[PDB]
Amino acid sequence: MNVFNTASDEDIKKGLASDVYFERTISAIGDKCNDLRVAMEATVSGPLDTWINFTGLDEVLKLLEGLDVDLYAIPEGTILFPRDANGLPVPFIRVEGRYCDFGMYETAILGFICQASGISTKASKVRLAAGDSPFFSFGIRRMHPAISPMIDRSAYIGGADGVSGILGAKLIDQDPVGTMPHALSIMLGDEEAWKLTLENTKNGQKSVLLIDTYMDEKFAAIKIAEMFDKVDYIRLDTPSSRRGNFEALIREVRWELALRGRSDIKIMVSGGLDENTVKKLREAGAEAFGVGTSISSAKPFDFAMDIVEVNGKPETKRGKMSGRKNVLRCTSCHRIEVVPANVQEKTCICGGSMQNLLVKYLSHGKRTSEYPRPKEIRSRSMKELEYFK
Amino acid sequence: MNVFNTASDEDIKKGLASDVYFERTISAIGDKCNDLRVAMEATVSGPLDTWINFTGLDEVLKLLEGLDVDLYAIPEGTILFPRDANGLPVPFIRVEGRYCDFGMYETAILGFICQASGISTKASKVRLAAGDSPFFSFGIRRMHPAISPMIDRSAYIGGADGVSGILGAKLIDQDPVGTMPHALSIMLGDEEAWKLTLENTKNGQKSVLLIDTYMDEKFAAIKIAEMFDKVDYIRLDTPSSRRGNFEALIREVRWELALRGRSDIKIMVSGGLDENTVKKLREAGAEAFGVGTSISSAKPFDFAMDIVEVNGKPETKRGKMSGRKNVLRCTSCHRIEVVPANVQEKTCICGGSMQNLLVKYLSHGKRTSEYPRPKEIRSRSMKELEYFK
Amino acid sequence: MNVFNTASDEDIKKGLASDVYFERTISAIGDKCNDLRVAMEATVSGPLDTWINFTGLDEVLKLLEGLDVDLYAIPEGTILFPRDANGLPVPFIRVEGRYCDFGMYETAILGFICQASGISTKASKVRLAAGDSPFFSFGIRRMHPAISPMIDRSAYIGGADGVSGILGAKLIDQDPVGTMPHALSIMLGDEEAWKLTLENTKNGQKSVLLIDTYMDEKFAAIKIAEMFDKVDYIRLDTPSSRRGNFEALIREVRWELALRGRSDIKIMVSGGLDENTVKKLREAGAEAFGVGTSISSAKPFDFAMDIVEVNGKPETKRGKMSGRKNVLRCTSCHRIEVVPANVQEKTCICGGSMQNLLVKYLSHGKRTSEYPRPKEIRSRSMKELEYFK
Amino acid sequence: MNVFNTASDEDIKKGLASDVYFERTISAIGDKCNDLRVAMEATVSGPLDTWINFTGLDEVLKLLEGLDVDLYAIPEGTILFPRDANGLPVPFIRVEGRYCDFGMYETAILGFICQASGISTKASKVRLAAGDSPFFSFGIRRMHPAISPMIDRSAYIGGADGVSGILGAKLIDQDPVGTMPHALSIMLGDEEAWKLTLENTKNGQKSVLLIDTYMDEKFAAIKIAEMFDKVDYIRLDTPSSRRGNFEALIREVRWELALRGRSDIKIMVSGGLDENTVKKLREAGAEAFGVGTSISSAKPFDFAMDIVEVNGKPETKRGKMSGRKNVLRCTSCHRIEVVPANVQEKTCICGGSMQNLLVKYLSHGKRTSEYPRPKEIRSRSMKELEYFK
Amino acid sequence: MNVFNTASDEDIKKGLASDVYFERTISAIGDKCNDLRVAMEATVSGPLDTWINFTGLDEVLKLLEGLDVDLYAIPEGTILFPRDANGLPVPFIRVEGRYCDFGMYETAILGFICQASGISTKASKVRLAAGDSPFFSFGIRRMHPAISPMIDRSAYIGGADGVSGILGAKLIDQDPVGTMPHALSIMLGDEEAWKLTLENTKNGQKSVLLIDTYMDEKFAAIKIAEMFDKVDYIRLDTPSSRRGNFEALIREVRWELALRGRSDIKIMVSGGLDENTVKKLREAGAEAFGVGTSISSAKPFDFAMDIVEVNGKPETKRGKMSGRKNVLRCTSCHRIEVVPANVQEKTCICGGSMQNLLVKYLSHGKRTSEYPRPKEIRSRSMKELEYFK
Repeated sequence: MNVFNTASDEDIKKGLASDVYFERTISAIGDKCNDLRVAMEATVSGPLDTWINFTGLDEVLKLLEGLDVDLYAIPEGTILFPRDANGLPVPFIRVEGRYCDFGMYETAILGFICQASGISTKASKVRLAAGDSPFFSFGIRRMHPAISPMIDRSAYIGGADGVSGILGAKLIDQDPVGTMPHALSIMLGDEEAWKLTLENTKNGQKSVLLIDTYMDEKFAAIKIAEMFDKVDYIRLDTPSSRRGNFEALIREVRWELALRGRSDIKIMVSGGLDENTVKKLREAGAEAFGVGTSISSAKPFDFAMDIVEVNGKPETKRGKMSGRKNVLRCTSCHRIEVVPANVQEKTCICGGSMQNLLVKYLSHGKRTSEYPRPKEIRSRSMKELEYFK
Repeated sequence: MNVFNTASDEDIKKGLASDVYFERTISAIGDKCNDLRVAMEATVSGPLDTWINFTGLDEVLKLLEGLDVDLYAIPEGTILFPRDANGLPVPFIRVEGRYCDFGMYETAILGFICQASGISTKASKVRLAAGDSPFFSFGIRRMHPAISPMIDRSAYIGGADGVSGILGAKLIDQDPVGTMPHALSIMLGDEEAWKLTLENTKNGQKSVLLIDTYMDEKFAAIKIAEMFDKVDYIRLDTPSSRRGNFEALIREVRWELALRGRSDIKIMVSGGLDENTVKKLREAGAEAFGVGTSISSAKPFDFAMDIVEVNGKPETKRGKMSGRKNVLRCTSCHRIEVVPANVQEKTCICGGSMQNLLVKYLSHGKRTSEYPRPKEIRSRSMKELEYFK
Repeated sequence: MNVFNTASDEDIKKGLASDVYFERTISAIGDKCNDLRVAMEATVSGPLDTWINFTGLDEVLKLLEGLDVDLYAIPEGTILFPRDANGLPVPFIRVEGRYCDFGMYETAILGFICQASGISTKASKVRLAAGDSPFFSFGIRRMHPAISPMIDRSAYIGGADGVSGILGAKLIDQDPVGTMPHALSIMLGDEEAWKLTLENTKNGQKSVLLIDTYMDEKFAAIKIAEMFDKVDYIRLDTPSSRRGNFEALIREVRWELALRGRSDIKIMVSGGLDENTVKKLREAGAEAFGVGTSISSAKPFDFAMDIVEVNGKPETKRGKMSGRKNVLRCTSCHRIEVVPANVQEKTCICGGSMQNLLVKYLSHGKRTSEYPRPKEIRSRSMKELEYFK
Repeated sequence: MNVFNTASDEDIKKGLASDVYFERTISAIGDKCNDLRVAMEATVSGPLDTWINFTGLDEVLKLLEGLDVDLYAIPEGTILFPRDANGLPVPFIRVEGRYCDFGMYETAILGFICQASGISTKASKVRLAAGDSPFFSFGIRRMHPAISPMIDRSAYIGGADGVSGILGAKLIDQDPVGTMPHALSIMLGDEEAWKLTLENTKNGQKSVLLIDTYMDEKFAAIKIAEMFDKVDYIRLDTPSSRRGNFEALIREVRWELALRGRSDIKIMVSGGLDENTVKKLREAGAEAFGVGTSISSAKPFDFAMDIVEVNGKPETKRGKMSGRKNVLRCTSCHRIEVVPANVQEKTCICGGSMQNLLVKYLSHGKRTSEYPRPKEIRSRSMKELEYFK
Repeated sequence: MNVFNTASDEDIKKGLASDVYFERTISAIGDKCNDLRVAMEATVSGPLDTWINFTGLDEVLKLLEGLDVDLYAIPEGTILFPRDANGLPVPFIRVEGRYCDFGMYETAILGFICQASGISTKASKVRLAAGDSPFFSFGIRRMHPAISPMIDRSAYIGGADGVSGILGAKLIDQDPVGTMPHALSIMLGDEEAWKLTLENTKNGQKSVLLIDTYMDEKFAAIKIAEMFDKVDYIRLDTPSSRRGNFEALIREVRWELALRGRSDIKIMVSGGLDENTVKKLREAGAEAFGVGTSISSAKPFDFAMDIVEVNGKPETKRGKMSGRKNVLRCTSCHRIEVVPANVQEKTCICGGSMQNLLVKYLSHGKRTSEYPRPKEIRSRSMKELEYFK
């Protein structure tokens, strides 16, 4: 109940950010509430034709922390398929406790992991495409502002070297990234715009000049070469209508510059990019990418939360597998096997043993460890993305 | 800077929910700030192969209200194509003032209208498919909770008869919608679950029994017919794996019921639906629909905000059209023509005259009128969706 | 001229099962009949984008046996392409004699080999898909009863481990295969149906319980696990409408059983299967398959019979190759070369020599050997199917 | 147990032409047999994207006649969709009695109607394509001889003007159709072949000369025009390899003939034809067609027989609709509605009333009427095919 | 035998521009030459899925004129399908005489009509797309220069309002068309280039300024508007790489101009155009088009010349129709019927009678009339193209 159409932290914590059928069902259950102990697991119904970079668990802990519940989960940043080596649904988080004690949080738990995971996953695919070349999350504009930080966060953990949102950058503990906008060029003109941008380019930061405002990218690049010297990057955001063959243009610009002994000037591109276009543009000569919508508005995974056990006995609905389970992964070839919770480790054909991946983060509402900061998590993600090409 | 990875109203209002290049550019502009008066228009770069149901303007006013700026816009709920009758980009909102006074809000303005409009638009398409049959927004779970209300809001204005989010329902001033979950059936069993659900079904509300938890939809329907009498709806959420031919199953269930003199029991469906599946299921006999992801995670429109004038003179970048403009619509056949702002009305071939559609909502930061509540807006949308089949 | 619309053995033998143009042409030829000695070869016009498992020759001998004619042929069960290594049409059977003496049998000879070969061939493809897992022919129902045995026969020789037709099973000298039908479950109910089926399951035969009649496959499997112990297979015929994701369901059922220490219970599937679905279901966990229509109604090969020689001189029509020929096959890599009948063997590049494959089965109407029983033939087929993956 | 791999009428009547699970289930049921009265309906699971020309019921009566059972059915020759106006499965035959009394005939009943209906239906589609031009069934060769008559029968009832099988022709009470074969031309040569064929062309029968044996169709037609006069048809069976553009060739031949004042000679075509090719060739000038495989080997409909009632109470499996039903058809626009058996007629929006279509053919095993001969049935079919273009 | 690799008029006239097999066959025929009188017709084997605008006959007369031969033909500019109303090949030219007298010209006759007709036909399709807007042939560059005039000729007759080739323009008796090239802009710069172009724009000719050399089309258009006044057209040839959305750019430019009261300036486009792109660009605002390759390099029709009669008797090869014929066309609905040459007129169902279209142009080598100049012919074409949309 604030200014904008959002739900304050207070609200989501009180369970106001949920489907009423929950408080209504809990309520209708009444006195039986106390005698209903369950274990719910979250699995991905969503896209199964792709691996996933798990993200958003941090928020789940910030929510369940305090309730009398045990919470097991796969570490954020982990990368794996939604189905194990044998097509079994893999559980990403498991919650134990009185149904009534946390049931009203089903809506928010899913929300915290669905959208976030789609984002970090898309980022990861873009990471692979970008190679040793840097790319930054720039899409918060195409989404609601209230969540601008969780997006940059996930995008960062997914592989984005930098981020343009103030709040999000603050969240990941890095300086926001950003270059001069077309606005500056329209108000002052390229000449002044560039000059202003070069003068106000501070610290160990690389200078970048937007050149597609008034003139043709090609001649803008020549003019820039013969007018300013210390310029690290040239950025092209070229309007859809002008983008006949972006790849071709990139080569034209790079040739023009080298011919004038300015091959030292690197080329950056932005606007309407994804794994595909980023890979092709890089192969054409781009060394920096600004990725927006494709990441920030990445379709969410379809996570579902289901009671998988009642008062110690395996119980589920149609389409789900009853019983509490663990997720074993080969410390090598990264083969995964979903097994009943009474099986901790196993022998994986490839490099030794299979150890459980589903870690316990909350015991009786108490954090069982200190939660990693974004940098650490993405550091993990990057190691993990190594196994997928 | 709160508990979850979100941006408080305080934050977005201070301009903390934005790309730093803005505060950095404004700043680099310095003293010139005062002498830079501009007019920016927001147009849709996004999908042009579809009309759009504009939404999220309310939030924009809540943000710009107070700054020395004039704001013109198309009323939320309005339905039209992103390109006018002649392929000209239509401006949805226009802002006038000192660039520095509001420039840092570019990120949030877009965010407030991009995602929201995609949502209400998708809802609208589902509305057309649903016909005189009701459908409800149930997808906040598949998205981040912090925005659960703006989603239900837009989904409602787009055509959704009801909504399941507590906060969102509160926002639109309606009771949240909701039926018994599989959870209840798994914990207590159908028999008790149904009984509990029928007893706790209050007020002028229709009873609805979830029947796909344990048994086959078909026999669950027969059993229900011969065990309880006052039951308004039977809900089928049938697991993907079981959904061989949902349409066929719907007929089976309806025939089985009629044969036992219970054709009075209506059928409701939910889970993985959109315009297409909702139209086919309705034709098969469904009279109520619960729509989730397809709406709540609807891809955002790619709105772009561009300076279209500087200190009274038409000025823009490549790919945009300079000058302030008005959006005229035929009070009849609904033909639209984007024209220069010095043209208020015109003669439209079809039913009389073309009147401006772009209304002025803020004058010097002051609201020029009282803002419609959700119900009113959707009431407008529905009239407007009438013109599109 | 019997009860049903079929042709008795008496009839086909008298030449009543044929196109009249034959008896009419023979007749119109008159006295010249005696001086018309020809050699006709049967080749496949039909699908050339697939190999074929020859079948139905046995019936041809039962027909031509007794007439003054020499008959050469490729052994049933042989597997090869319709075109040799050089795209030459391969002759499967060759008949020598007075045109008038056997000409009226052209219709029945083709019929005996066209449909049968399509059947055994389809079975063979299913055999490859089934792997070391058993599958049975169950499709006679989808075809005319009068031929129910020749179908099971061919299906068996093609690779089917068992067969459900009484007559056909008798023909191949094996016990018919069969499990309890939905009918039993509908009349008595699962509980009694299963019990009855387990009690009446005799000899060294595996018990199999149909579980998709009333309840969900998943819970039917659990219930069965906790009610009966000595149950070899669980059969799922799941109705199209319920078969959302058969593969997924198979895993659900297998997991549910293993969790309850009943992974000893094997899973069998049936209904609407072919090479494709059988391969995917097996990979999902199925160890037994019941295949119907796809085999029993397999499209027939388009065999054509053509006079390839008249009174010792090479003679044919357009589209055919004149002269009597032999079909040489490499005793190794199985390369085939159609050559003129005066070439018995040759040197095949790969493993030694190429020996003739076209054997003489009838000399002056007299069988030149004892004809193999079905078991022997399929034993040959299986060796031969080994060369095709 | 006869010479060929077929099942004698004696056999199918004793129930030897069936899946053993039947006699085994009946048997296992024992004494309960007497107290098990059921009603089974046959519906089409098969292709639902096409109407069907029902055929093969005659054989079903010849089988059930004598048993204490009531049999209702839709008249052979009737043409309708497998799903009624509301997507409800339409029952083609219904059988009432003690399950044990007729259960073992499930296999043969389906077989008698599955394959036959596919055949007559395909014929019907070819009928529509052929227009006022005649076409004949010539495909028994591509199928097993034992069933050669039931094929010609169904093909005839489906719309075929004539038939080439001796037995089948006898069955429908018409003279077999037939023209001179390539064999005659290869043995004697065109010149003699034609002469022989013209001389032995008797009664009110049209002469037809096969011309694609040795020479080019074009010149064969010219030669024929200038050598013989009374020749009704010229037949072209042109070998696949020679059939570059059959339609073009047809025009060439027709032009060549007209130029030589012999446009009186009609053109007939044969070999590898179906609805499509027959329609295109007719439009090119063909006035007679010989259709084979496409009809005789037409894929069978997937009919399924299911107990729909036990001892007076509605009972079925998943995927089926319980209760006995009638099939009402509008005596006008031919709209169909499946309704519960206690509803005989109804009011159809279009031309008056909807009368039941499911007639009772057997009462206590006794025929309730005289069964139509093929000619009558096809006479009905043709009236009925009128409603489908 | 001249400088370039071409064949002088002298050469083609001596029969040096042909396949040797001709002079070699004529020669081998020897004395029989005198007694070999034939009639050859030219028909289109080529694309039959399109009508054709006949062209190049003029050249055929210039070649056969003088030989003792009669030549009948369809007038250039005539538009019709290669197959008549009944799929009969339509003869475009017919030649009568001693085979040896003109046989060596088969190669050149085809060449004169094949390529030319493809060109004029493609032009015609572009004409339809261009509407009341002018388009000019500009593609001779993409083809060999020796034929530059016959291309412009055919392109003109096909519908092109103007032509850029000097020789070709001279041939059609019109002034060549042409605008300033990028070359001028690169050497002098836009400013000077435009000025020079406006000053040297003479007579009743419209001024046109190429604007895509250095700057963005958009700003080039604004700059031009505010610097020069009397400028009829602005031409955009926009480089593939820059042509992101040509249609969008066209609107941008037109809006920019109108906003500055210069909507009087028309827009012209060129480079890589055909029916499709010309229709879409016109709908976007283009009023002038320069079409190149698509027309000048239009695939040639596959005309074939065949002896259709020898010494008065109908004679041909396989795939052709013997006898001399006339081509009748309905003076109304333009239905065409190929009929034997002894049929001059006929009754056409639609508007009266069908008159012969195949006119006699040469009698004994003597022109039977004065040949139309290009303007007249295209005047005819345009009337005729009216009947095809």
